[PDB]
Amino acid sequence: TRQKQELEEELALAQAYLEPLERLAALAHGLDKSPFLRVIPFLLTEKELPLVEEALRKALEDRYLLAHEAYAGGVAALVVVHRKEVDQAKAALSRAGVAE
Amino acid sequence: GLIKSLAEKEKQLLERLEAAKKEAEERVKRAEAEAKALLE
Amino acid sequence: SKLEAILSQEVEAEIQALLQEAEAKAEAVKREAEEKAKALLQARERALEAQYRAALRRAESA
Repeated sequence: TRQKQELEEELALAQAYLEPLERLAALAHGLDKSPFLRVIPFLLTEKELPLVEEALRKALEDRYLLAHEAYAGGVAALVVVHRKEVDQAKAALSRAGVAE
Repeated sequence: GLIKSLAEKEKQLLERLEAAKKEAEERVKRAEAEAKALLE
Repeated sequence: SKLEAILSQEVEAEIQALLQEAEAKAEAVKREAEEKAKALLQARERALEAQYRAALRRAESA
């Protein structure tokens, strides 16, 4: 009974998550692999995009890469930062209301 | 995104760093030989 | 990106430190050897010379 319950959950989450992880991955070309670059995936709707972009922009300047490929109704997004930039990078998304 | 670009460069640099470590530890091993010779 | 410029300059500053650090510690090692041998070669002659003057004395006394 437990196993069945777990199974249903496995299916449920995995299918759901399957699309965003894929979108982010396609963009990401490996970067959480790296410590030299750190990547912060986050999903945002395009409702969010100019605002998230302003918060990030304000902290990061051009010392970050903001890239997105869509997931549907929004874009799976990456903010990429250099090592040492990580702390500012999470905080900036958070201010906007998005987050890693 | 640019990402890939930036995700290749990070290897090259690192392996220039590698190259540094070896020749570095080697110089000490050069002087290690000399100390030995010079005392013997 | 601007990201890899900072990364370059960073990795490289480590490169410069491995090699240079290694040399100075090699010099320090070097300086160790150099002294050890000099002080030794002086000292092992010293003892023998004393055992010489005192030796000829023991002959003379015989």
